[PDB]
Amino acid sequence: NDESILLLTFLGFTGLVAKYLAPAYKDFADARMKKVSDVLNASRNKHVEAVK
Amino acid sequence: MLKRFPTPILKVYWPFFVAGAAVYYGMSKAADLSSNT
Amino acid sequence: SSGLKLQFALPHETLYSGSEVTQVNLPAKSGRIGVLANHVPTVEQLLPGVVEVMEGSNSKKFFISGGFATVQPDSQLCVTAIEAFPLESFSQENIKNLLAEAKKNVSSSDAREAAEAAIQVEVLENLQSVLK
Amino acid sequence: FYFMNQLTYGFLLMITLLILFSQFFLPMILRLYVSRLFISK
Amino acid sequence: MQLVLAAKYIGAGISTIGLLGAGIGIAIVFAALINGVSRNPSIKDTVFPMAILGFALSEATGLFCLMVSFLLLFG
Amino acid sequence: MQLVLAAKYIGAGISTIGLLGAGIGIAIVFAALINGVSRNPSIKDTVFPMAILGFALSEATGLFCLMVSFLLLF
Amino acid sequence: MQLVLAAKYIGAGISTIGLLGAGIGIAIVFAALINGVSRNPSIKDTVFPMAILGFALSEATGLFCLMVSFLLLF
Amino acid sequence: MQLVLAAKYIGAGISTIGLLGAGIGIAIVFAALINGVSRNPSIKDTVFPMAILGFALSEATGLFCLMVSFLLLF
Amino acid sequence: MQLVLAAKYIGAGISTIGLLGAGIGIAIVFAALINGVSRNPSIKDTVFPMAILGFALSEATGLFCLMVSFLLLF
Amino acid sequence: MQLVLAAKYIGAGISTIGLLGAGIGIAIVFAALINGVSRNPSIKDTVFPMAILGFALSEATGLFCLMVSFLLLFG
Amino acid sequence: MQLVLAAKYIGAGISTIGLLGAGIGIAIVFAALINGVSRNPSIKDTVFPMAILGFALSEATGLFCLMVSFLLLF
Amino acid sequence: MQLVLAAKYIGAGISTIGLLGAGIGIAIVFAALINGVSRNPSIKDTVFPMAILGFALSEATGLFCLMVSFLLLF
Amino acid sequence: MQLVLAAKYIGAGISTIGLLGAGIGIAIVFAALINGVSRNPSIKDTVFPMAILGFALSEATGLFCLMVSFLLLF
Amino acid sequence: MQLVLAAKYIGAGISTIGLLGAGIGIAIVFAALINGVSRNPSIKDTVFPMAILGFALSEATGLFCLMVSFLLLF
Amino acid sequence: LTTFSLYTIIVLLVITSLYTLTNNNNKIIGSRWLISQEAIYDTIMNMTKGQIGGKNWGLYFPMIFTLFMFIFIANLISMIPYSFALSAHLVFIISLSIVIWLGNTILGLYKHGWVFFSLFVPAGTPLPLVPLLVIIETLSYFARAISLGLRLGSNILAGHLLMVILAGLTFNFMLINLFTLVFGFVPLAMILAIMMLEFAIGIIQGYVWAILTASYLKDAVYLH
Amino acid sequence: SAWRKAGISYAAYLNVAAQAIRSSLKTELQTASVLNRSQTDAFYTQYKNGTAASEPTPI
Repeated sequence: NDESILLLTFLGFTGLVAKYLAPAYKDFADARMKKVSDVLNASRNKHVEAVK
Repeated sequence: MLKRFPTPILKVYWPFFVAGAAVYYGMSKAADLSSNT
Repeated sequence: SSGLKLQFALPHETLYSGSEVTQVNLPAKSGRIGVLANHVPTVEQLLPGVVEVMEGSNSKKFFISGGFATVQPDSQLCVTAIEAFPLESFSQENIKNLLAEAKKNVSSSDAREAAEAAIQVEVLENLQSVLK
Repeated sequence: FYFMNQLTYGFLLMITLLILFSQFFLPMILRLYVSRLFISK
Repeated sequence: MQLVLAAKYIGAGISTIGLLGAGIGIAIVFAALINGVSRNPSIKDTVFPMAILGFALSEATGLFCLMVSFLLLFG
Repeated sequence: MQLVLAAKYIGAGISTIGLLGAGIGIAIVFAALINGVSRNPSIKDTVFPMAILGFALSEATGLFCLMVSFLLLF
Repeated sequence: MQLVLAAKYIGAGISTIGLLGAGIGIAIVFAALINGVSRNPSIKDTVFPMAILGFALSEATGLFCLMVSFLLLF
Repeated sequence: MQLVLAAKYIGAGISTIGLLGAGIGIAIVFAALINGVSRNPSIKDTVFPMAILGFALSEATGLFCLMVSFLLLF
Repeated sequence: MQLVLAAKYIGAGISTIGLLGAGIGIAIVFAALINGVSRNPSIKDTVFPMAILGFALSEATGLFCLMVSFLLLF
Repeated sequence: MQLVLAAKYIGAGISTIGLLGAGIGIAIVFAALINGVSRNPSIKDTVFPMAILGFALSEATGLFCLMVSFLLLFG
Repeated sequence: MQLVLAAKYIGAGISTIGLLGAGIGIAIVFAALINGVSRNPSIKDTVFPMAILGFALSEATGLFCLMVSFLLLF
Repeated sequence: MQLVLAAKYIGAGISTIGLLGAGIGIAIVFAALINGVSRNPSIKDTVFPMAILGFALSEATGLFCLMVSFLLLF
Repeated sequence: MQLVLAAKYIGAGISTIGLLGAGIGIAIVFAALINGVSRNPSIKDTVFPMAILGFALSEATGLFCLMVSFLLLF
Repeated sequence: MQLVLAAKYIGAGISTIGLLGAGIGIAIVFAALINGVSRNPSIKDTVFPMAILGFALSEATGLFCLMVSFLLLF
Repeated sequence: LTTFSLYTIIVLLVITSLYTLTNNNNKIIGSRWLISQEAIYDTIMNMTKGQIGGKNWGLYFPMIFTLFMFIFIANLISMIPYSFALSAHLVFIISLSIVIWLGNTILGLYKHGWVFFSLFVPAGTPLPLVPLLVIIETLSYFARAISLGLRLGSNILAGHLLMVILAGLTFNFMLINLFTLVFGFVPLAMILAIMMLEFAIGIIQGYVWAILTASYLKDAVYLH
Repeated sequence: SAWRKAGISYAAYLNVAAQAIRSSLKTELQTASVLNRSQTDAFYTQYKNGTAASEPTPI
């Protein structure tokens, strides 16, 4: 058809995206998730050590 | 949750808004002229 | 300034220091530079090659052992060399050939030494070329 | 032609979107930034 | 009579591209001359003569095609 | 008559394409000039006359192309 | 008259190609400008005006080509 | 009239050839900018603005070509 | 509806000729990017963005050529 | 309709030129990668995907030109 | 159908210009290969396969035009 | 077969242009060969077969273009 | 065969565009020769025969173009 | 006899493109020559005859194009 | 409500859902979508600092941000098989470019007045070359006025047209042919490739638009 | 040649380049100075708290 083959290829494009770009973005986001949590806890630890 | 904070929308962004108004006015004027229909 | 001054120094005995000199060949990694006089300041790594020094007397060949061909806007050619080739009394075929062929077997001994043996044989072949 | 349906409407759209963005969403990022700065300092 | 003159004009127009290479070459010779002078201030007295010679040589090379176009036009 | 004028215009068009070489050439001239004057600042006074002369000659070639195109047209 | 205007359009289309080399020329002058400036920051003040003039009139050559195309059209 | 519109389309097609020069020009501009940042990373802040200026000039040449084609069409 | 369509296709070809410059342009941009990250590994995070910028700009020039072709196709 | 198909063939044939730019581009990318990896071997792991992407985009432009030729032929 | 076959042959003749890119492509690929192996003989074992692959891709790009021209020949 | 043979001749003439790219390929391959062998004489023995293979592969494209032109003539 | 002869002439004229490649290519070979001798003087004798062979191989493309042009003409 | 004479004129005009490559090759040969002379002042004796030979071989293509244009015209 | 109206209202709904509905209760953790929005904000703010910074970057950051998000949401809905390129006229991008150029010129004439004409003479170019320089720079600015629209709009329309023509010309992919092996599946591979190309091109050209409007704003505010 | 990656550094490259001539020297040029240069008696004895002082290997 004039447009259905695009629908067929959309599934493959989504599959390749989830295979390649999705894990990379997941790791990139989770790395700064852990970084922010750890730096926030470290700042709080420094503050409570100062008050102690 | 959601609150309104009054950032400057006209004190600093006036030239873009006035340019948009001028473009809209020119489009309205040329709709009956620059259409050839 | 008039002409060019060359500062040629060697660890055993320094050769030249602020002496008037014309075009001097300075074989670098790419090629030799025949600096006539003045010249833009440069910094080039010298490669084992013929350094031919013209003065008003004659054209004496000085096979250099390395150094830097560095120049200054005041036209100071300070060539910090190590060993020179006084006239042709340093020429000797047999010792150079035997040293080259004897360092060929140890050209693949141990990493750094293996790599440097090839360069030693290369400069020995340059000596062969300068032998005439 | 069929121009008085998307151009002026589009201008109203990006005006209201700019207003909503600048007055709502950027302040949340600014607030989280300043809160992290304050409880980090 | 009209077609032959028309094709003469077309041939002159397509020949005019001959000077493109001549100009680029004259200018690249001048560029290398400038680079050589900058990297060696004392070599100007040597580089200038053959630089001008190469300029004139490329100019004559371009003028060959220019004269061909001229004789296509007026001959 | 009209065909002669038509081929005249097409020849002028295919003669205007001669200026590409002049542009690229003056580019390379001024490029080498800039590189050289950046290398040593003391050489600019000496290299400016030769660079501008070579530029003027390249522009003269471009003007020759433009003049051929014009004498085609007019 | 059909052929005259037709070949006028053709010659105008062929003539405007002059901007190809104008862009290439401003780009080459600018590329050497960047190379020299990054290799020598102190030469900025004395290289900038010359480079500006250079690429400005290099683009003016393409402007001349555009004017030729315009006169072919109008 | 049909030949006139045909040559209009032909000239519009030929007008787009000069745009490849604009593309390669902006590209070599950014290439030299990459090389300059490689040599002098600290000069990036000073060097990027007139890099944008050079891109603007070359894209302007390409846009003169594009507008010539557009007016040849409509 | 015969000569006009014919010259329409011809002009579409003469406009698609221009993607060569865009291709060589994205090429030379990526090439200088490779050379820059080669000379200094540490400048990658700085030379990547303007390099993909130049690639995008050259690809947009190629798509300008493609658009000029497409109005001569649909 | 003979002229229409004739010009379709002509347009496709001249539109195929974009593979010139495609090849020149992929090979420029390959040449730069070769120079970079030879200058420093360690950077290969970080510069290989860069050249792969550049080659992919250049051959994509070439495929765009080829598809233009194909649509001029069969459409 | 005489003009159809005539312009088919013309298109096949012009479709071979894509081989120009393959030619200059193998040119630059092998030039950089020689320069790189001149830098250091050690990198040969890792740089030769990619040079071969690049030549293969360039010749494939040329073979695309060759196949299209063959379609415009048979 | 007037128009058909005419277009065959034109197509062969247009196909003859692949030799320029073939010559540039052979030429820059030999130029890099000369630069490499001058830079280090030892690397010459290894590079020479590489240059032989490179120019043979580059001339293969020119031979393909020559065959395409030949089949358009006979 | 009058138009056939005219097409023979125009095809020979088009095919004469192959000598650009041979000329600039052998010139690039000679330029690399000059660079090599300027760098390494001891390699001049060794680069003599290889560079002459490369010159002959590059000019082979021009010879093929001449043969094609002669076949188109005679 | 008129249309074949017209094709003779057109083909002779097209055959003069060879001056492009001839001049660019002569000039780049002289550019390498002058660069080697400036960088290596002690290379003139061994570079001058070979520069002359390279110039003559590059001009071979240009004089061949001139001769073929002359014989096509006459 | 026409197709454009429904497309724009859907775009507004989804874009506002991406922020106000992502926050379940607006915690300080800054979840993955929240951290993605934070990264985008930081990137746009450092465009602003790097390219228009020095006295008043912060004032002009918000339009950069809003234009970036609008173009991002426009480019995101470009590859869906049904996705229509905002009524497929693309004149909206041209209008945006024209209005932004007009606003920049108004800002220049307000903050500089007649001094804005001195921008045509940056460093040198004395009187013999002054008219040429001012003509060249005026024409360059006129080209800039159309650069932004005939760029994103052109690429989006070209991508959509390539999409349509590709889908049309492979209608016989496994309809009646006998040679529908992987050689006949290669067209699917090129369609997948142009999917990836359109996505990457849209994102990188949104970045292009942001950096170009930042540079234009810097040229307007700062004369050099 | 490859005196950086395959080799060590510029110092050893230049030293061995000079030593090639020094060893391949004529008897007339063979004096006390070149003999002293040829002789090498420095032993690489790294520090204890700095590099564990493994052994006094040749320089």
